[PDB]
Amino acid sequence: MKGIIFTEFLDLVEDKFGLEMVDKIITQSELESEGVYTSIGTYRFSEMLQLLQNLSANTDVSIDDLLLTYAEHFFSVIEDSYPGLLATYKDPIEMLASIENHIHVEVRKIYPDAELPTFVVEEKTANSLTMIYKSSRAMHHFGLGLMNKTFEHFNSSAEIILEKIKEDGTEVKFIINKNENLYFQ
Ligand code: HEM
Repeated sequence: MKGIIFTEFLDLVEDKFGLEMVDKIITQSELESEGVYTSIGTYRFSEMLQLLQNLSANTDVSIDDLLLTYAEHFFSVIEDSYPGLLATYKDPIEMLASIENHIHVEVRKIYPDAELPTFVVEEKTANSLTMIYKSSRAMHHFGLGLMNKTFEHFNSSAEIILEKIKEDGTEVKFIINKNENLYFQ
C-alpha cells in the first residue's frame, strides 16, 4: 500500500476524532514503520488493517463505514492531483468501466509497486454497470466511496448494490444503476 493512502487516512482521523485518536490507534498497532509514513513510501496492507481495526473498536464505527467516508474524501485528493486523467471522461459509467483497462493502468505507470484491485465488467449500458471486484484486501467500501464521488463529480447519483461473492469481501459484485437526472447534461 502506498504511503499517500496512510497519510491521507490519518489526516482524516485527526480531523474527525482528534489528535489523540491518531496516537491511540498507532500505539495499539504493531507497525513495522512505527506509524511514520511518507507519500512515496510503500508499506504493507497489514499496517492499514490494524489502523482500521483499532479505529473501528475505539469509535464503534464499522470498518466499512470508515473506509467509505475516507474514500469519499480521498476522491478530492484524486481530483486535485490528477485532473487531466479525470478530464478524459465525460460520463461516470464510462469512467467506472475504464478503471481496469485505463485508470489503474496509468496508476501502475506512476507506482509500479502499487497494490491495486481487479474490476471485471459483466454488463454495461448507458446508465447501468455490473462489475466484479476482486482484492485480497477486501476494500470494497473504499471502491464504493470512489464510485459515489465519481457520479457526484459528473453532477449525478447512482444506486450501487454490493453482493459479496466471498463472505470475506475479497470478491464482490457491484450492481450500479445511475439515477435520473431531470435536466439534460
Ligand atoms: C483517477 C482516478 C484514480 C486514481 C488516480 C487511483 C489510484 C489509486 C491508488 C494510488 C491506489 C492505492 C494503491 C496502493 O496503495 O498500492 C488505489 C487503490 C484502489 N483503487 Fe483506485 N484510483 C482511481 C480511481 C478508482 C476508482 C474510480 C475506483 C473504484 C470505483 C478505484 C478503486 C480502487 C480501490 C478499491 C482501491 C483499494 C485497493 C484494493 O481494493 O485492493 N480506483 N487507487
